[PDB]
Amino acid sequence: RTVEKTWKLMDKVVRLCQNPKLQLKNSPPYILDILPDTYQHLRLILSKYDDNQKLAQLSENEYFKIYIDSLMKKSKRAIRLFKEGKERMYEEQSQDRRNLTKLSLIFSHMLAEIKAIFPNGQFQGDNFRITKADAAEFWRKFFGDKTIVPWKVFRQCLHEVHQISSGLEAMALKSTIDLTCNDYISVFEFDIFTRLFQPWGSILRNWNFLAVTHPGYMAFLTYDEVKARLQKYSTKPGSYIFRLSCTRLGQWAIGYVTGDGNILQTIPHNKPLFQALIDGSREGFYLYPDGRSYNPDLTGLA
Amino acid sequence: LQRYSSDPTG
Ligand SMILES: [Cl-]
Ligand SMILES: [Cl-]
Ligand code: NA
Repeated sequence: RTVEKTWKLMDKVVRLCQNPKLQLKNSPPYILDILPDTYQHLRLILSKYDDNQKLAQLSENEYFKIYIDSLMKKSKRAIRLFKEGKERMYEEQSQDRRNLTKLSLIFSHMLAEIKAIFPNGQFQGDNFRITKADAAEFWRKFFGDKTIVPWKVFRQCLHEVHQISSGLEAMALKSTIDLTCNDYISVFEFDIFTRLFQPWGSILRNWNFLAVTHPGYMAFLTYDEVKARLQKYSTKPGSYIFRLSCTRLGQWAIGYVTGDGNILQTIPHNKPLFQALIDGSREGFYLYPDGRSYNPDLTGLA
Repeated sequence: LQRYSSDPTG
């Protein structure tokens, strides 16, 4: 029954994020759509598992156990936020509030993950098809049909193929791949990471140069946050930053200041991120990452 | 244009 206490905690978060003092923007990730849509897909799951055996098998499904826990954990966390923050949660620019945006981002990724792992409410994690063949092979060789793996084990296996240089690189990596922030990597999270920092063959070097050392890279930011941040640099066209698309997981969203002072965001589709950044740089659109002068040379990744 | 726009380089 732990799914019932999870809904109560979620309902509270929603009820609590409905407080119109927040002036929340209907813009993905929008918590007032995400949490009820999550309860709904959870409804859809319980209804597809319609008798006691099916409910028993579900209760033993490892991914689902981790999911419901995470979701309790995270729902508890958002409640804790509002209790500790109180007044600060009405301040657009408080850290308590940024924390809530982060959590909204986490719920959005969790929502999309459950719709990929339980499409229509039926479990198909063991048949999730990884998008890239090299990454696919790798998940296969080490984890077969698992839907979800603990970080440490993921890390140990990854390291046998693509070596991690140090502890803090491992931590920066975890933080990049563990989008749901539950200290596990699902096949879905892995699909996303391997799409973002393709090709598989040079994957950690791609991440190193596109994320770990790149000033333009923004972790856990929204569309609205990108726009507000580049607003500071609107007198310096060519200012840009990039991040994970929230509504098109596995792809990047590039935000830039145009010559006329507009903030546009664009999503590469065929072109991998590095070519998009080389192409943009050379035509004057992507010159100043996060408003800064030094723009990393990415030509070596071709 | 919408929320996300076209590649500026073409
Ligand atoms: Cl599982
Ligand atoms: Cl393209
Ligand atoms: Na995770």
